[PDB]
Amino acid sequence: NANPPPPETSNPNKPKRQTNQLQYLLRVVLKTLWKHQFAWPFQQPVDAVKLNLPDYYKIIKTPMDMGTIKKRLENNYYWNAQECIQDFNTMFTNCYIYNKPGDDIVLMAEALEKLFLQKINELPTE
Ligand SMILES: COC(=O)c1cc2c(cc1CS(C)(=O)=O)-c1cn(C)c(=O)c3[nH]cc(c13)CN2c1ncc(F)cc1F
Repeated sequence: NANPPPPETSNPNKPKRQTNQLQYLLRVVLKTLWKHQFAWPFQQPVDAVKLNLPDYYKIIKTPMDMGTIKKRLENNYYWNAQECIQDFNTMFTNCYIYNKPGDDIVLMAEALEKLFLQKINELPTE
């Protein structure tokens, strides 16, 4: 009934590294998706209490959102770029799982995903 705590975003027990792919994911991918007209429902964890969706966290057990991804990138939480790409994919699929196909929120997620895929097809080498 209450919201769960947000996903973990910082872990000092994991080694950290800076790569051109991780820099691209924050400076280009996250920054461009954040400013998209349909980004607003995906910038923070789904607040099931404020939105009156009592079954959201009964259905969605692996929540993910762009605010959490931004924090993970800033905190060097990811070692590999694919970990970050899987978080974006988890965010889109959570929307497709919870909501009815053809719903406006699903159309918004589909548009963000299309832009995300355009950015991932241009990921820099190594
Ligand atoms: C202040 O922003 C909002 O009011 C808000 C509305 C909103 C969602 C998220 C937010 C952000 S939050 C921090 O409150 O969780 C939202 C997000 N996601 C990912 C979902 O799967 C949803 N299913 C139904 C809603 C959402 C309600 N709804 C929504 N429903 C239909 C839409 F077309 C667009 C939407 F944003």
